[PDB]
Amino acid sequence: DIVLTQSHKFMSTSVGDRVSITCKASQDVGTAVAWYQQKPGQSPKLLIYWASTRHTGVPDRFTGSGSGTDFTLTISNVQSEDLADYFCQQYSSYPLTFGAGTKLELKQVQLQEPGGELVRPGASVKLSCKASGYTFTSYWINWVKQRPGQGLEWIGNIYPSDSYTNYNQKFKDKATLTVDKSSSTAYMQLSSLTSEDSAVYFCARWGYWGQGTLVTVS
Repeated sequence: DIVLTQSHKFMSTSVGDRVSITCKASQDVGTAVAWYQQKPGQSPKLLIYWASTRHTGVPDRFTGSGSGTDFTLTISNVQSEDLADYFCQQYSSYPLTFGAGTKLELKQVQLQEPGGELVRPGASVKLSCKASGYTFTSYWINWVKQRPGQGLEWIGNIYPSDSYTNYNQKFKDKATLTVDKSSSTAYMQLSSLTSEDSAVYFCARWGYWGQGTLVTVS
């Protein structure tokens, strides 16, 4: 299990400043690291992959660097829209892991973002993730859990084309992944739910996260 440790939980900065967010793997992850930005009530947005390749769209301001065990995301001239949560991810080996995050703050209305369902302890739910606009079978689909206040946990993934599946052994007897090529819909079933299972569950594909669904157990 590869642990990713992020420097600080909170980093105060001010417009115009240079900031450096660091992440250290507890093992060599080579150059297989990505950085994500997350604004409140929003799905993570990809900023950098392969430790230093800026993703289409991302502004110059962002630079990634690092190799093997120390990684650094640097925002040159910080801007307002840069205030957000930043996450590093390792995809060298399974299970996929993430850093706890770094909220970058300084020194509005949220309604049903996302929406979900409230279920009962011991209950079981099956979430849908409908795809559109691309060949559903050619891309792996991941499921990530996000309890408020904490980081992201990779549950597992599945290759639509042949339903090949990988599970984080932590969720081995909780989750079950399936797909329906027929309608371009991936599904995930969580069983024997408990208070700890309350969170936002995202399905994601390389470079595009779903909006997630909130599951609440009470």
